[PDB]
Parts: sequence; C-alpha cells; structure tokens
Amino acid sequence: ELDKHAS
Amino acid sequence: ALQLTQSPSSLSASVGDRITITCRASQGVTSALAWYRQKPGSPPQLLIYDASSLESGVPSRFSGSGSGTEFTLTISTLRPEDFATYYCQQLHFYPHTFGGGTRVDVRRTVAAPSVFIFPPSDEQLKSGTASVVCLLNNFYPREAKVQWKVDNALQSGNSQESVTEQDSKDSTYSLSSTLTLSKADYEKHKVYECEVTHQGLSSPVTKSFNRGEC
Amino acid sequence: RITLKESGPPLVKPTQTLTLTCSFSGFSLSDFGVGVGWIRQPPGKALEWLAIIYSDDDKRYSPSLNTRLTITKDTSKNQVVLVMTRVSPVDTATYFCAHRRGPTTLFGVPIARGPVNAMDVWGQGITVTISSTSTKGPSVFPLAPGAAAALGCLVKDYFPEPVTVSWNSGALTSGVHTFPAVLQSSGLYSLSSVVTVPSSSLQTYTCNVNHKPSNTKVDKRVEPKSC
Repeated sequence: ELDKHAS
Repeated sequence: ALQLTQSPSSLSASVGDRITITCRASQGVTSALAWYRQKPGSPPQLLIYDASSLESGVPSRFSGSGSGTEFTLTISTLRPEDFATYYCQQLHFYPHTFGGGTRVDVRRTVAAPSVFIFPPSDEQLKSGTASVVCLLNNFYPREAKVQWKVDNALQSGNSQESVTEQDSKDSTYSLSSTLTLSKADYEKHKVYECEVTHQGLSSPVTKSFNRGEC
Repeated sequence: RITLKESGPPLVKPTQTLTLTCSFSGFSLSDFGVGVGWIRQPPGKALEWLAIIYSDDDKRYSPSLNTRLTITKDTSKNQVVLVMTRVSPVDTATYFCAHRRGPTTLFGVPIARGPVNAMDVWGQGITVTISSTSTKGPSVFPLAPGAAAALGCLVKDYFPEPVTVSWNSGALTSGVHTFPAVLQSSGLYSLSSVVTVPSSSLQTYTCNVNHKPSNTKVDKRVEPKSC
C-alpha cells in the first residue's frame, strides 16, 4: 500500500 | 509487488568520468526515492533523498533527478572512492523496495580468462567425494559464464562458484567454479568439461579431461 | 550525531528463532515521526527490505516474510528488536538496522515531508550464518595442472568461517588468488586458493591453511602429478 507519509 | 529495475547492472569507468545510473519503477513512486552508495565491507551510505535532495555532508558531484517512474543518479567527476555498488530505494509503497544494484568498477582493456580444469585428487576420491574445479584467471569485464558438461550432459544444480574482488593492480577478476559429485557418479563417466563464455573470447573455450586416462 | 549498532548471535541453526537488537543514540523513538527499519544483504546479493517501526508504534513488514517477523521497540532503552522465526539457510545475510527521519517541523508543525524519503543513517551490519554444522576443520586437497600454469589447494568442508591460506609460508604472493568460500548445501564451507606461475617455475609450491576455530593447520605441497 501507500507509505506512512505517502499521499 | 512494485518492481525497481536499475540500469545498467554493472558499469566500467575511470577516475574523472561522468556516469549516470538509472532506476525505473513499475508504478509511480512520486518523489519518494533514495540513492545509496555501498563500498565493499561497509553499510550503504545515503547520497540523495526524496529523488533529488543532496544529503548533508555528501559531495556535490552527486546529483539525483526524476520523479514518477524514472530516476537517475549522476556522479559528475568519478573519484576513487566511487568504485562501488549503488542502490536506489522506493519509499512510496510498502514494502519499501530496493533496486538490484549497479556495480561500478575500474575500466581496463578487455581480457579473456586463462582457463584451467582440475580433476579431483585421488586423496579426495578415497573419502568418497569428487570435486572438479575450473579456474578462469585474470579476465575483464566481470561477467563470465561457466557451463559444466559430463559425457556431454549439461550439468545443473551441482556446482558453485565465487569471484575475487577487482584486482587493485590488474583491474581483472578471477573465478573459481567447483563441480561436486559422489565418487560413484564420478566413476560412471569419462569426459569432464568446463565450457567458458566471455566477451574476450571469440567463441566459447572448453577445457577438459577424460577420467582415469593415465 | 546519530549512530546505530546491531547485535545478536552470529550463528543460528535451521528452524531456530533469531532475535536481533538495534541499539541507537542521537535520537529517541519517541521523537515525532521517526522510524527504525531493518534491511538484510545475503553475501554477494542485493539489499532486501525487511520491516520498519515508527515512534507512534505503526509496524510494517515485508509481505514475503510477514509470517516469520516481529518488530518491536523499547523506547526507554533506545532499542528496536526484530525477531525472525523458523530460519533456514537462505536467511544467512548481513542484517542492518537504519534510521528514517520524520517530517521537518516548524514550531512543532510538520512542514516538510521530503526528509522521510530515505533511510539516512545505517548501522555497520551484523553477519548471521544459518547452518546446522558443528565446528569442523577442512580437508585440504591438491589442485594440479600467457603460457602460465596454475595450481592450488581446495580447502573443503569446514565450519565456521574464516580460514587463512598463504603460499610458501607467505613468500609467494604474486599470482595468488584465494576465492571467497561458498556455503555448501551441507552447511559447511569450501574454498579454493590458486596460484599462476610461468610454466617454467614448475621452484616448489606449498599452501599453508589454517582454520583457527578447529585448531587445524595444514601445509600441503602441490606439484605437477605424474610421480
């Protein structure tokens, strides 16, 4: 999925 | 998952050259990409973070650009400490993938390997095992392919090889490959061959022997 | 100045559980958005991401190893522990822990996330070997033959690393290549050491092999067979 500070 | 492909996997260069390594992602990773340089025996060291920001204390000859699916690291004037392996890392999606790495080594003129095949010692045979070793000595570039053949059968899954680090004087590499068989299997065949493919060889060279021939 | 250092057992047997500790200084795992991750590197291979843990205690794992990994933190001891269960030989690798910055803040307000995109400081790495072998000395066998000739010694079936090899008690160095050992499927290492000389020197050649772990020294003179 997306990272922890992704979007 | 997400794939990160580095190019080229290996690259030769000389002090003072400008090199550029590229990393492509299978899906966009925005600007969440980092570059590292890892010298033999040491941990990777951060060069560029967030695709293009220069990490503090990192020399200015290092530069990173790109976003989305294509990134590049360029070292403008290669220094001796830059002969190393470089990696890119994506941090947009879990897991935080690393590329396969690109090895940067000292360029020198192409040199074909001197190949030698060694039969197993009678001393080893008495213990029940048979090791056949093949040596590829002082060649360049690093990529080489060794294929064992026994009575013309292509061997697979029964050999192991290791390569020395680039020689500091020669700039060449050497490779040792060991074919291992039980004494029994060994005895059931005659022609043991080590086939070698390399850029410096017009066509593959084969070194071999017939077992028990005296 | 941030520094990290890995500790744990250098040797572990298959099916066993491996516990690795990352002790660090220069930051706290209570600092805003900070992370500590683990990455491994099998000999001669690429880096492989394993897991990471943040100060707010969110944890993430490599999907391929998820079932065997547990990562945890001990904030007051400045340590992060990674537990890997059911190890097998393919888990032999150098294991590194590393720091990941949290977003930059201004008067405690997050204003820049670009610094989180990298693992900025790494530990030296700890080498872990997975093998069911007990300490054991090598068997040494001869390797016997531009117009260069080659010969050597095959240092077979020993554990654990390392072993030292020299030629003619240290007097022979030019043309010597001692290759890195390979870990055989049996769990024992094996290596060759060869030397190239003018096809005329065939001068005497003896390899001096020493495996400290098992108190095994061997000198093996190698010559061009045929009696």
